[PDB]
Order: sequence, then structure tokens, then C-alpha cells
Amino acid sequence: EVVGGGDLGPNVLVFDPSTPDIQGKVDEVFRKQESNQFGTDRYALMFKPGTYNDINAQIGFYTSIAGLGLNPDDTTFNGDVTVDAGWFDGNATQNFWRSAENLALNPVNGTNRWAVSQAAPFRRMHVKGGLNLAPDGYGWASGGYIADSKIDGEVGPYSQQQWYTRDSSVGGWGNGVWNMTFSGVEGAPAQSFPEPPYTTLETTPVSREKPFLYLDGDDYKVFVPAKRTNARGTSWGNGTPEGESLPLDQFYVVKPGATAETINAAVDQGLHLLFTPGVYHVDQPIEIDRANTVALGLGLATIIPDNGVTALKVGDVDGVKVAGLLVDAGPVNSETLVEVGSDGASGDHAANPTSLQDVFVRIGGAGPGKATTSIVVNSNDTIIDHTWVWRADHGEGVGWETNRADYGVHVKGDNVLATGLFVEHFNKYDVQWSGENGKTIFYQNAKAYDAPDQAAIQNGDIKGYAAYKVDDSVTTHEGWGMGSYCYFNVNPDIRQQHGFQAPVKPGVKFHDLLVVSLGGKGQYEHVINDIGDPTSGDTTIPSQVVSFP
Ligand SMILES: OC[C@H]1O[C@@H](O[C@@H]2[C@@H](O)[C@H](O[C@@H]3[C@@H](O)[C@H](O[C@@H]4[C@@H](O)[C@H](O)O[C@H](CO)[C@H]4O)O[C@H](CO)[C@H]3O)O[C@H](CO)[C@H]2O)[C@H](O)[C@@H](O)[C@@H]1O
Repeated sequence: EVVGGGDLGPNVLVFDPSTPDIQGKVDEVFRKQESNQFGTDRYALMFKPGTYNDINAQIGFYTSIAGLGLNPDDTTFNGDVTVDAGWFDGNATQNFWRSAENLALNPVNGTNRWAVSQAAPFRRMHVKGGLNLAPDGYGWASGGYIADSKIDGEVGPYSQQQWYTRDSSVGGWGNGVWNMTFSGVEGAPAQSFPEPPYTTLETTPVSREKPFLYLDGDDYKVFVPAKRTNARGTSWGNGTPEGESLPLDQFYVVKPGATAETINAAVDQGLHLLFTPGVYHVDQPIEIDRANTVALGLGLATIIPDNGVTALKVGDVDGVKVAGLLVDAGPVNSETLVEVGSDGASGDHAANPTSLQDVFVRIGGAGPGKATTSIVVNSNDTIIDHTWVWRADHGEGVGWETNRADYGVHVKGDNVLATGLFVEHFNKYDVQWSGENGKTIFYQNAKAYDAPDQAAIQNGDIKGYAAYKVDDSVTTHEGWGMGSYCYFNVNPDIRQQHGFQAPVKPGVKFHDLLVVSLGGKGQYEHVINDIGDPTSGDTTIPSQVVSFP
């Protein structure tokens, strides 16, 4: 019974090079979206191919900006896509929930400013000049994620604490701070941790670029890249990229209105999903149990699970590409928010894996919300390529109980790969890995700030719960470029035994680990298990470990 394609709706603004009032108009969204951290408004600015002049697209909360060509240079700005921190007094550590993709940029002073923190991906971009990742004045910042991009000149992180870059091309990298990690990046600074703190891998073992809306001439369509093993450099610049096109008309177009039963019925029926920029309350989980289903969000499209249900469940099928969505906890506790595969699933998905890309989870912050576990990854071979799983530390509806969320991510399948894993503030283990031969490239954690007292975070004989816990049974794991920080702002007497916990086996390895106390609010006793120096002083110097075991 459902109906494919049709109309993307008001919240998706489709600019062209003869379109009137682009500056003034891109400027109204920012005005309302600049300081709008928890609003329900959602926007995507989409630009048709061509060259656009005298422009500076300033990007606020819940704003995605993109070109609608196939290769990034089809849509060129003699101008800038700018993220700054004027609204929060130079501090960029709340510059969340926005994105830029599939544009070239010829920045007006020779350098584009993308001063963001978490959940602010920069994908499929060509910067014909510099890329400055810090707010004007080298004030605080906690990014960040760049993939499938070419920066002609220098990337300058400056004050950025940490960063992940994959499968890209840079002609310079200026500096590290705590953890600037690279995989498959031509031009990456040579590996050197802790000095500078560069963790560098030549290729990404597998990656698959995120699907995106484009105009194959007159028609709305989505292009869906195929996977690369040992990816290095960009995917677009040599000629005809690799992967499929879907016509629009083979997508259900979800808008304000949609029930979860119709969304699933459209996937029953053989349609893909395109979530328009909106907030979707669902009282049954969204279910994708058809191989190769693309589920693509625009304008930070957001799902909220009502009645304590799970928001999104992927079945044990090959090739599901979930991209560009925020799952936002309801006030009724959900046992899970996202499940990838059913519990127990023992099959392969190796040739054609399921992935989550730019999938973000929030618990609290916009009022009261809670979940026991946020993401369960049951399916073997799953790719998690950019996720921010975040128990709110600030905002409305936040308490050590009021927005309690015990567990962030739990990985149970085998062969699972996370590139750009950001997980923070959970009451217990932020990340748990139970499956075999897991790989994590780049991890950023901060522990819960609102732990009341030592006794509240006790873990048998461990003080605190690891930010990242590989199970005792696991025989095979390997991780690179991983940091956990603490700011026990309620009770800075607290001690966190470690950032990491894992068995001591010849084939469970870690490379370039660090923990950091933020201005002496709590301290780490060790880095991993019982190994590594404690943090000390209020000077926020990392305690580091190059190699383990
Ligand atoms: O609070 C809400 C959000 O905050 C996120 O965590 C922040 C955290 O980012 C912040 O850390 C700062 C660091 O940014 C800072 O690094 C320095 C660099 O700025 C500088 O250029 O280089 C040196 C190193 O040589 C560093 O000085 O260092 C100060 C310490 O002096 C840190 O405090 O601290 C905030 C709280 O104090 C903290 O909240 C968090 O990830 C988000 O989840 C959260 O929503």
C-alpha cells in the first residue's frame, strides 16, 4: 500500500546558483539555529551543482549543508562553510549536531574555519586551501571527524583536543594536542605517539563511504558507494566513483506525520527510507529486515522512542546502511535504543556488511531521557563509522538518576570495526566488547561527571567502570588511538581505576592509550587494568601508554 518518492518537504532547502538571496537566506537559519542546542527545528541546505559566489554558509545546530553533485567539485563555493563559537564565548565544546558534505570550497582568506566538537562530520569535501579546526582565539574544542576529503593545504587543529581523519588527502597537518589519529590519509603526519601524539595507520582495514542525495541531472537520487578494503586516499577524484545509484522514487519519504508501522511497512514493501529533517516519535521500533536497505537521514533527523521501546532494530541481513540520524531517548526508560542484529546471531556479513554512519545517540539534555543500553551490535562484520553515544552532561533533564544510562555501546558480534568512536558519561561501562577480532580505530571518552561518591561507581574490586572493557574471554582484539578523560565535577575526591580494561593475551593489543583528568577533578589510578601512571596535578597532563600488553 505505501508510495515511493515524492516530496522532500519544506525543511530541505534546495539552493541553486541563480537562486535569490542565498547569503541573507542561509543567514536566517543560522540566526535561529546558532545557539539552539536543544531545539526541535531541523534544517538541511542542499546546493545544486555549479559555482556559488560571495558566500559564507555559517552552520549552527541541527544544520546539514551539502552539494547535490556526484564528485565534490561539481558544487563549488568561492566562499566558506564556517563553524565558529561566538554564541558560547569562544568555547567550541558544545558545537554539536551539524554536518558538511560533498562540496568544494575556495575560502575567502585561504582557510576555512570548521571549529566543531562531537557529531559534526566533514565528509567528501574538497578544501582548496587551509582548514582551521579551532574557534577564533584558540579556545577549547573537542572534535572531530573528517573522511573522504582532500584539503589542498594545511589542517590546523591548534586547540582541538583530539581528532580522527580517514581515507583522505592532506598537504599538511599542523599539530597534535592529546590524540590526532589517522587511517588511510595521504599526507598524514608520520606516526610518533606521544610526541606529537600522532597515531598513524596507512590504510583502513575496511570502509564504505556514506550514501548521499545528489542530482544525476534533473532527478533526485541517492548515490551509495561500495566498500573498500585497505582504503587510502579519497574515493571520488580519479573519475567515476564506485557504488550504486538509487532513484528517489525507490525511497519512502518520511516526514512529520509518519507512524513507525508505516515506516516498517514501506520496508516490508521493498522501499528504502529517507528521513526528512524532523523529529519522529515512534511507539514501536523501526525495523529493517531487508538486505541492502538504505536508511538515510537529512538535517539531523531525529527519532525518539516513546513507551520505553527500542527506536531502531536491524535484522540479521546483509548490507543495511544506516546514516545520518540522531536517536534521542524518551523519558520512559528504554532497555535498548538501537540493536544491530538479534541476540545470538552467528552468521557472516563480510562481503556486504551492515553499517551505522553518523548515527548519534543522546540521553537527556533536551529534558528527561533514559536508556539501559544505547547501542547493541550483535551482527558479525558490522562497521561503525562515526558515532557519538552521549549521556547528556548538561542541559534540561539531567541527573545522576534522572538521565541515568548505564551502558553506552555493547559489541557482541565478531569481526566488528569501529572507526571514529565517541562515547561519553555513562553510569557504568561506556563501551563493552564481548565479540572476537574487534578493531577500534580512534576512541574518545569522557566519564560521568555527576558520580556522587566513590561507592556509587564501584565495580567489584575496581573503583569505577572502564570507559572501554574487552571481556575476559575475548581472545582477539586490537585498538589504536584511544583516550578517556574525567571531570568528576560533583565529587572530585573520586578515583577512577582505569580508562581501559582487557585480558592480557598475545592477540588482544592496544596502541597509543591515554587517560586525562580535567583540571584535577578526580584522578585516574592507571591507564589500563593496573598498568600506567596515575594522573596527578591539576595541570591536565595525560598519562599515556604506547603499547599494551
Ligand atoms: O561540558 C560539556 C561538554 O564538554 C566536553 O568536555 C569538556 C572538555 O572539552 C574540557 O577540556 C579542556 C580542554 O579543552 C583543554 O585543552 C587545552 C587546549 O585548549 C590547549 O590548546 O592545549 C592544552 C594542552 O597543551 C590544553 O590547554 O584543557 C582544559 C584544561 O585546562 C580542559 O578543561 O573541559 C570541560 C570541563 O572542564 C569539559 O566539560 C565533553 O566532551 C562533552 O561531552 C560535553 O558535552
